[PDB]
Amino acid sequence: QNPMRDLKIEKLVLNISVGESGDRLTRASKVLEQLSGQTPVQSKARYTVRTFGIRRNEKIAVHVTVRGPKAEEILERGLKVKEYQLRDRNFSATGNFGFGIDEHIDLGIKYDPSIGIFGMDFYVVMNRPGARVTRRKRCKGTVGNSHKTTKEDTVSWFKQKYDADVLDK
Amino acid sequence: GKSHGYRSRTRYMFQRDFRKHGAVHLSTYLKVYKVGDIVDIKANGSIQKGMPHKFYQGKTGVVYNVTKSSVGVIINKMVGNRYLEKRLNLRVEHIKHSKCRQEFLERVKANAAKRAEAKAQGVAVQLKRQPAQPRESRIVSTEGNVPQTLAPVPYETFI
Amino acid sequence: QKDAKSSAYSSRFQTPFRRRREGKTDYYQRKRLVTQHKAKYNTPKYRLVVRFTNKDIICQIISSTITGDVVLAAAYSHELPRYGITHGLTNWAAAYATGLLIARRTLQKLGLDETYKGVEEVEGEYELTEAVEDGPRPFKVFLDIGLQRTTTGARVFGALKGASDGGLYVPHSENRFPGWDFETEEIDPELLRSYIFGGHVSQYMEELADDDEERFSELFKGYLADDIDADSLEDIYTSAHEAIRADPAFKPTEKKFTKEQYAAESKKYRQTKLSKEERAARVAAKIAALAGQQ
Amino acid sequence: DGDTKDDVKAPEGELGDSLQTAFDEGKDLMVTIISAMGEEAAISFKEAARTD
RNA sequence: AAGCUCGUAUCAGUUUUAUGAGGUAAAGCGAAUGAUUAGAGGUUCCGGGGUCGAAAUGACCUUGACCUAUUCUCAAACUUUAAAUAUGUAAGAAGUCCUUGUUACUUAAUUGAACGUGGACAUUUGAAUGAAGAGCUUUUAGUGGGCCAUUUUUGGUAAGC
RNA sequence: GAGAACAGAAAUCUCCAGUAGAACAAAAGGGUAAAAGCCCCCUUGAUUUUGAUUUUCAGUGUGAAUACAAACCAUGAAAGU
RNA sequence: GGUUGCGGCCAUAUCUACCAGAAAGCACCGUUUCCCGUCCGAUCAACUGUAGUUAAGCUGGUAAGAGCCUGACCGAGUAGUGUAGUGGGUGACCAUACGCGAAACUCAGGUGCUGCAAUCU
RNA sequence: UUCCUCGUGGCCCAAUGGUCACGGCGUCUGGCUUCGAACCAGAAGAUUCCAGGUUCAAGUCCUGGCGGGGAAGCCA
Ligand SMILES: [Mg+2]
Ligand SMILES: [Mg+2]
Ligand SMILES: [Mg+2]
Ligand SMILES: [Mg+2]
Ligand SMILES: [Mg+2]
Ligand SMILES: [Mg+2]
Ligand SMILES: [Mg+2]
Ligand SMILES: [Mg+2]
Ligand SMILES: [Mg+2]
Ligand SMILES: [Mg+2]
Ligand SMILES: [Mg+2]
Ligand SMILES: [Mg+2]
Ligand SMILES: [Mg+2]
Ligand SMILES: [Mg+2]
Repeated sequence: QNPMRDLKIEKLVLNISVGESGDRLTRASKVLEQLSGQTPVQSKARYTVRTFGIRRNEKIAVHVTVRGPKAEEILERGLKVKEYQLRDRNFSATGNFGFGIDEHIDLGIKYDPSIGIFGMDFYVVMNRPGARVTRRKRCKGTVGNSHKTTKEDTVSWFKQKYDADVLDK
Repeated sequence: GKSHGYRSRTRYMFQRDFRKHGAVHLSTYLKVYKVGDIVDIKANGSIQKGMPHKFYQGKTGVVYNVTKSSVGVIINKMVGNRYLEKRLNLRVEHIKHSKCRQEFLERVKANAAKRAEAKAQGVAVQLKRQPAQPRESRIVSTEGNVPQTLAPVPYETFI
Repeated sequence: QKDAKSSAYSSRFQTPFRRRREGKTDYYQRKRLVTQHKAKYNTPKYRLVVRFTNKDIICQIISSTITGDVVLAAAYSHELPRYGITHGLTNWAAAYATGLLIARRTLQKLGLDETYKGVEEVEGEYELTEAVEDGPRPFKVFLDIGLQRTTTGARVFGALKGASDGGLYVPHSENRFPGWDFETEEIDPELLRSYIFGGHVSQYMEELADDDEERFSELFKGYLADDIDADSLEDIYTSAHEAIRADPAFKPTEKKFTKEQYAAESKKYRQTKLSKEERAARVAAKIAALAGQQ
Repeated sequence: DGDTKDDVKAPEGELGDSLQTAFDEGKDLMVTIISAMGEEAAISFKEAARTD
C-alpha cells in the first residue's frame, strides 16, 4: 500500500564549473556562503585536456550540499527563477532531477560589484525515507525493487506538490 | 644471460587457486603445533613474509621449534651422494598438519585396545596388518541370471 | 534489460565468506584479535565483545575454537531492572553499569571475586587493575568493538571503564574517554565521574524543564510518569552499583512456556518447501493451461 | 621559481651581443644555459613574447 | 691402500597401505585474455551516407560500428578441468598408557611446555622382500676434450650437424 | 548507462550497475577490496649488540632474504605491527 | 521452530524477478545542551524508546530461471601414457601383450549445514 | 645482410619534454612609378613520412612500419 513511503528531499547540490582557478575562482566561491550559510568546497581537475586550459588538480569548480528545510527553501527560491516549469528530460531515470541557472544575482545578493556575475547548476537528489540502509557501515544492504523511485513517481510528485507543469514530452 | 632468482619458475606453483583468493580462514591460526609433529609444506602466495623456497614445496618434515608467529622445521635434502638436513623457519600459513600421523596413532591406540581385550582371554590377538589376500573359493548361481552371450561388433564409420 | 549479469560473470564471481556478505565482522580485525602466540599452545585468548543495538546493550567474554566460539559469561542491558535501572538502557552510564555487571559476574564464576575487588570509590581517575603481590595476576581480556567507530567519548569505552573498575585487567590508554582535553594532553576526572553517573543527562533535565515543556513531556515521559527527579539520578545508579557488587550471579528467566511449545507454533506457522512431484505437476498444468490454448 | 644566479656573466659571444642589442626593447628574453662539469655559460637565445 | 668399533643392526636405485605436493600429455574457447570465417535479430536523442523530405528527439533503404542469441578454427611465453611415468613422509622400545618431581619459561590458576622418578605392556613389537656383515676414520694416484642407441625435445630444409 | 548554464566526444556535480577488467616508482610474473589501492593524523625500527637459518654452494665468500633474543622507541584505545 | 551476539566450513550460501512474514528480536524511525566530525548531525557523535511502520533491511517460499554442488556400465575404456618385440609401414604414423586412465558432452538429483550463550506465543 | 643517418611551411634548413614550432628565400594587401623591378608599411600558411607505450604534456621520450642516402665486404 502506502503507509509511510512518502517522498522527501534528501539534498540540493549547487555547482559552479569555473574553467580555471585564481581570483575569479575566489570571487565565485565568495558567492555561495551568503546563499547557503555553509563553507563551500572547491574541486580539483583530475586530468589535463590542454584545450579547455586546465592542469591536473588546478582546482577549477565549486559545489555545496544543502539539506533540510533550508534545502527545500532554496529549491523553491530557484523554481520561481524557472517560473515553475521544467522540461521532461531534466528528470533522471533514478528519480532525481536538476537544472541550471544564469546570473546568480536573480536572488539574494543584489550585485555587490566585487563578486561579478555567475551562473549556477541546482540539482536535487530524491528518494523515500529509510535510505540509510545503503549508507550505514554495519549490515550494509541494497534497497528493494518496489521501494525505489522512478521517472513516473518523481514527475507526479513534482506536479502534485509545487503545482507546476512539465513541457512537451 | 641466464636467470636463477629466489622465485624463478614459480609462475604457476604460487598462483593461489580458482575462486579461493582473498584472506586465509582462521582455522590455520587456530591450529596448534607441538615439537615433534610431522608436517607438510605448501606455500601460500598471499603471505610474502616467511615463505618457503620453491624447492621445499610439497615436502614434509619435523617441527623442532615454536615461536610467536613461525615454526622451525627440519627437512632432508639430497645433495650430491648424501642427505643434508636443512633447518627452516615458516609462518603457519604455509603449514598444515599431516593427517598421515593423525590416522596412524589411531591404529596405535586401536591395537592397544585389541591387545588388552584379547589378553583378557588369550586368543592370539594377531595385530599385524596383512596385504590383500587372494580371494578364497565361492559358488555362483544362475537363478534368474542366465548368462548373456556377447559378440564382437562390426565396423561402422559413425560420422 | 540493463539489470542482467552474464553467466561468465556469475560463474567467475567470488563471494565473501558469509559474515562479510552480511557485513557484520571485520576479518582483518579478527586476525589480530584471535591469533595466539604459538609458544603458548592452548592458552585461549578471551575477548570483551561489546555491541550496541537499539534499546539494548550486549557484553560477552568469548574465546575461539576451530568448531566455533565459546562464551564464559554474558551481560545484557535489559536485566538492569533487577538492579534498579528502568530507563536509558543504552546511555553511557548504562554501559558502565553493564561492564561492571559482567566484570563481577565473571570474577564471581571464576573465583577471583574476593581478591582484586577493583575500584569502589569511583572518581574518574585513570588507573589499571594492578597485580597484587605474589598473587594470581588478575584476569586479562581485550576489547572487540566490531565495526563500531572508535571516537573520543564513545559509549563503547564506558563498558571498558565498567570492567576496569569491576576488577578486570583491560589494557588501555585514557585519551579516548570523555573529558580528555585535546590541545593539552590531560583528563578531567570531574567530567568523567559525571558521565559515569549520568551527569550529562541530569544536567540536560534542567534546560528543558526551564525552556520547553511539551518537549520535556514527549521524551523523558517515563521520568514524569514514575516521579524521578534530575538530582535523584546519581542516587539510583549508586544504589545499583552496590546491588551488582552484591549479587552478579545472573538469575535467568522462567520462560513461562516450553521449548517444544515454541517449536510447535513456529513449525505450524512457517511456510514449507514444495516437493518435486508437486513441482512437476505444477509445470505440467502450466503447460496444459497456458500452452494448452487456455 | 627563484631569483638566483649572479653567474654566467653574460658571454662575450657575438650572438650574445645581438641578444644585448635586442634586449633593451624587451619582448621576453629566453636564454639557455650549459653547465657541464660546473663551468657554465649561456649559449642560446630564444623569444616567447605572449603574456596572455 | 691402511684400517678401527661392533656382530645382524639407527638398512634398501624394490613393492603395498595411508597421506601430501605438480600444471606437462590430453582437453576447452555458445568459460577469463588474445586471434579468427560466417550469416541472424535489435539499437542509433549518437557514424557515414543517400530517398520522401525546408526541418523534427520524422519515415525508408545501404554501409560501418554497438548490443543479443548462434556458427568454423587456434595458443611455448592462454585457461576452467586435468592424466600416465617420475616425487616427499609414516608403518613403534629413541614406542604407548597411568601417577607425580624440576624450572628463573608460560598460564587467571600445578594451567601448560620441556625434561624426569616409579609402575604396566615383548618375540606377531605393529605391512612385503632381501640383507652377500653393519657403522666410522685417514691418505693418495688417475680424471676434469667424449661418443653411440631407444624415448622426450631445441636451432636449422637437412646432415655421419 | 541515465541527468545539470555557458560545457560540445574530453572541464565539474549526482544516482545506478560495476570480482578488479584500475592502482600498487620501474621490465615481466605472482598477490591485494571495511586492502597491499585513494585521502588524512603522528612518527623515524631505514636504530644498538653479535649470533642461527634459506638461495647461489665446495654446503666458502659476496649480494639478497627468513625466524628469534637482549635494549631503546614509533603508532593504535587495544590485540598487534 | 523464530530472533539476536560471537563464530566454524566458505555460493547447495551467489545473482535476477515476484510473493508471504503471529510474538519477540532486529530494523527504519524522533531530537541536537553536553563528548565528537563533517561543505552538510547524510555517515560518524550524544539523548530519548517516547511520536509511528513492517514500506524497506532481514528471513522464508515461488521460477521446465542463470549460476553453483553431487552422482551415473551417457560419452569412454576414447584421447593420453609406463614397459617389450629382428611387430606392420618407404615414411608420416598404427596395431598387439602386461598396466594406469581423462576432459568436453548428455542425463538425474539438490539450492546451506552446524557450535556456544540469550530471548520469544 | 648488418650498421648508421635523414624525412618538418612551396624550397633549403634550425629546434631546450613546458606555446600549433624558428629563420632565409618565396606568396598576398596597401604605398612609390606611366609600368615592371628594386624600395617603404603590414600579414598569412605546418596533421613534423605511417601505429602504440610513457609523461600531466609529447615533433621531441622510446618501441613497431614506409621512403631515401652512406659504409662494410679482406687472409685464402
Ligand atoms: Mg596450484
Ligand atoms: Mg582497523
Ligand atoms: Mg611449465
Ligand atoms: Mg596441447
Ligand atoms: Mg577441458
Ligand atoms: Mg580467448
Ligand atoms: Mg606418492
Ligand atoms: Mg700416481
Ligand atoms: Mg682428484
Ligand atoms: Mg683434480
Ligand atoms: Mg686435457
Ligand atoms: Mg586500513
Ligand atoms: Mg650466503
Ligand atoms: Mg606587392
